Amino acid sequence: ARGNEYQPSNIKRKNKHGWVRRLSTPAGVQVILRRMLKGRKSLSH
Amino acid sequence: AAPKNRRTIEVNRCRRRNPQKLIKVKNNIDVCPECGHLKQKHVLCAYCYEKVCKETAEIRRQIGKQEGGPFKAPTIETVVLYTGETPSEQDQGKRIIERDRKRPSWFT
Amino acid sequence: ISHGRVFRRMGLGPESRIHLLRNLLTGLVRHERIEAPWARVDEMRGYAEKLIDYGKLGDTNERAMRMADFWLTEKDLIPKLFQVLAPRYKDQTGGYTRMLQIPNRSLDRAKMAVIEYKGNCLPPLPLPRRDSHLTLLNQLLQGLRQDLRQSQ
Amino acid sequence: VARYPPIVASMTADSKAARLRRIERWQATVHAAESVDEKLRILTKMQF
RNA sequence: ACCUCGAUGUUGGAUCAGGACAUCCCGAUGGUGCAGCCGCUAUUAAAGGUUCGUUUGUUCAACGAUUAAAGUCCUACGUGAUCUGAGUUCAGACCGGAGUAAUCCAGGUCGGUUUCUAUCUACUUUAAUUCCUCCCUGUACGAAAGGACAAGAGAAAUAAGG
RNA sequence: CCUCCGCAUAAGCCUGCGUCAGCUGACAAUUAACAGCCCAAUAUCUACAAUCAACCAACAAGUCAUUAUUACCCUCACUGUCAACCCAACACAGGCAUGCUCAUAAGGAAAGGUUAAAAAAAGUAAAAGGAACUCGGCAAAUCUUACCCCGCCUGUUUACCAAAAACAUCACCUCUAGCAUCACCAGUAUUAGAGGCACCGCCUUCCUUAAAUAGGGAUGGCUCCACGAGGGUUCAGCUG
RNA sequence: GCUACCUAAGAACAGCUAAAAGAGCACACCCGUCUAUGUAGCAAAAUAGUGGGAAGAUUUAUAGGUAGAGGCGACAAACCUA
Ligand SMILES: [Mg+2]
Ligand SMILES: [Mg+2]
Ligand SMILES: [Mg+2]
Ligand SMILES: [Mg+2]
Ligand SMILES: [Mg+2]
Ligand SMILES: [Mg+2]
Ligand SMILES: [Mg+2]
Ligand SMILES: [Mg+2]
Ligand SMILES: [Mg+2]
Ligand SMILES: [Mg+2]
Ligand SMILES: [Mg+2]
Ligand SMILES: [Mg+2]
Ligand SMILES: [Mg+2]
Ligand SMILES: [Mg+2]
Ligand SMILES: [Mg+2]
Ligand SMILES: [Mg+2]
Ligand SMILES: [Mg+2]
Ligand SMILES: [Mg+2]
Ligand SMILES: [Mg+2]
Ligand SMILES: [Mg+2]
Ligand SMILES: [Mg+2]
Ligand SMILES: [Mg+2]
Ligand SMILES: [Mg+2]
Ligand SMILES: [Mg+2]
Ligand SMILES: [Mg+2]
Ligand SMILES: [Mg+2]
Ligand SMILES: [Mg+2]
Ligand SMILES: [Mg+2]
Ligand SMILES: [Mg+2]
Ligand SMILES: [Mg+2]
Ligand SMILES: [Zn+2]
Repeated sequence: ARGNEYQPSNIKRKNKHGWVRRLSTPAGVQVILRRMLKGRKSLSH
Repeated sequence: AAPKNRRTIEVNRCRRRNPQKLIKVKNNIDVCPECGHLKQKHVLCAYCYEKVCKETAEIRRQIGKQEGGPFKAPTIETVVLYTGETPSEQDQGKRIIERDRKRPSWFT
Repeated sequence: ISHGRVFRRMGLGPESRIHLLRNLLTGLVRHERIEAPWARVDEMRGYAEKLIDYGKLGDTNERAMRMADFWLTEKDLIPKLFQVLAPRYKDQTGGYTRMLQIPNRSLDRAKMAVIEYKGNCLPPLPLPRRDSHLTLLNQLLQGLRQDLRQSQ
Repeated sequence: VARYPPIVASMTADSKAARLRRIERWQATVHAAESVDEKLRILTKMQF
């Protein structure tokens, strides 16, 4: 019954965890900054 | 139920090296007079049977070529003739399957 | 308990067993020699003999025709059964099939058997031949036979 | 006097001949169809 | 309050029962307010047996019909890695009551997940009993009414083995 | 022999059974018409559903329209196109929208071989009996009566132990508010919000069984018409 | 991207009976009453049968919204990525 909570859809993916949305607010800018400091290859989803 | 204690290697050896578990020696192996390869007394020689199966496969390929299509089983007997052979008097009125090789010695 | 039970339990049930035997028997009628698991060949040998008997019963017999129609999935074999196999064995009364064991199948090591209809055109199988009458034991037994014949 | 059954492929088997015979069954239904409407319906219903 | 709170709910029921005898029946005796039949009481006997139904979780109990009898117990109130979960035990919700309320209740009710593939021990083919009927015999006994033993025969039932 | 399916689109994934030679490396491939990717302004237009739209029927009132001027010669670019595929840690018996096929023309294989021990699961058949089983007719088989308790009813709920008598519910009742440019509301006391309760309507020892701890009957409160995988009782039939 | 509720604009609902129904029987579809299996399972909630609804307060695809001393909730202390 459970387990398949992920129903993929690129529109939702980009509108929820995209670069534009992360930069939209100061908090998301800090998210991107933390990823860059850690050296993440994928800064935004 | 789960095991209550690890079974020691001594007990495990006693169990898995028991004669009831050891592979039994076969004493019905013999040499095929025809080809000299090994066979069992009650089983057909593997080598000779492979010969027969291959020759049968060739004959059956010839039969399929002659029939030319599914559901074409003849209503008459079949006779296999090799190079240098001619239908005999009783071979008359029987479909002839021609083979390009000479008559095998074991075939008769 | 299976005292007196003479039919093997094969396939997915009774109908599936009948269909498996039917396919094996159709192949046997078509090719005059078939390799199959030993148990299935043993089960199908009786049906092969019974088909030969039904073919002997005659082409015009309605019951024999119906039995052949059921048991030969490929209908081109029915003329073969009624006009080749049955005339071939018209002289014989039984033992139309020769069944022998074959080395175990390489795939699953199953007990394999080759079953053929006697008198087919295919190359003869390496049949097991009894010891020659000229062996030491056979010659001694020949001496026994001659002495007994002369004495009595 | 000997009524040998017709030498045709089986209708339900998994083979090329059986598939051809099933196609023939479909075409026979098309032939038996009376109205041109029914003929066209049978001929075009299955979309591929 | 001595072992177990570092996965064993519990009561009944099913299944299989092992055991004690302080014996319910069947066996053998003594006494009797034992004439006989019924009984009462005590000694000995544990080989065998000791029913099925209605209500109700219910063991128990009441009731119905029987039985020769429908025994008292122990076995982790035997047995749930063999089963059931009907009461009872968590989360839900009602009636009654307590509480300002949250909530609560030895009460009543409706519902409510019962896992385990067996490593070790152990084990896995070891001369029947009883009821009824007839005969003895409606004989003994008795005034009568009632009514016996023992022995024999016939029928069954259960249990074991086929 | 089976067909739950199947073929496409969508979504998703991203080369993931094409060829070659040793799962690995190389090589190849999806070709736009289908689809996506649009629109020059300024004002100005637009009451009359859909339901075969015609009768008829409404209510919950509903998906489709331009004009008036001013501008305006370059036309076919780009991207998707494969697959045995996605979400479930898996070649997972699960989840997965739509159009056709309504059982197929498409797609598939339940049996590795043997034997036919126990125990276990599923299924079929059963002498006589027919609930005596059991907490309970659970399950199975048949196609079956009548009555109680609760809740009016359709619906909702503890996703993963409770689907109910609990929540909601039309109806009824209580309280609050005299008002506009972001909800209420582009509304205005026949309205809106908060809450209770629950439609409507009305007032003020005996029977059952042989046996019965079971069942039935002698402002609020009554009232079971209908309905219920709710909880009890039950005739008859049914059946391992 | 689950789920609770909502917003925009879409889609589905065979057949029969009755006629305009939060009607009846019953497909697809949704749900999950009871039983059995399963219990490291096919499955971190499934399978088979049985069953409730199935033109509506229905089911559902797409995008958006409400965020934790919060949301949402026909209150089950339900759900808000097992
Ligand atoms: Mg979804
Ligand atoms: Mg098998
Ligand atoms: Mg102390
Ligand atoms: Mg004693
Ligand atoms: Mg005690
Ligand atoms: Mg209970
Ligand atoms: Mg209580
Ligand atoms: Mg209860
Ligand atoms: Mg229930
Ligand atoms: Mg258990
Ligand atoms: Mg076990
Ligand atoms: Mg298979
Ligand atoms: Mg197997
Ligand atoms: Mg019966
Ligand atoms: Mg009855
Ligand atoms: Mg009982
Ligand atoms: Mg009973
Ligand atoms: Mg039932
Ligand atoms: Mg209700
Ligand atoms: Mg309902
Ligand atoms: Mg639940
Ligand atoms: Mg739900
Ligand atoms: Mg439930
Ligand atoms: Mg009862
Ligand atoms: Mg309909
Ligand atoms: Mg309806
Ligand atoms: Mg809701
Ligand atoms: Mg509550
Ligand atoms: Mg609570
Ligand atoms: Mg979570
Ligand atoms: Zn040889």
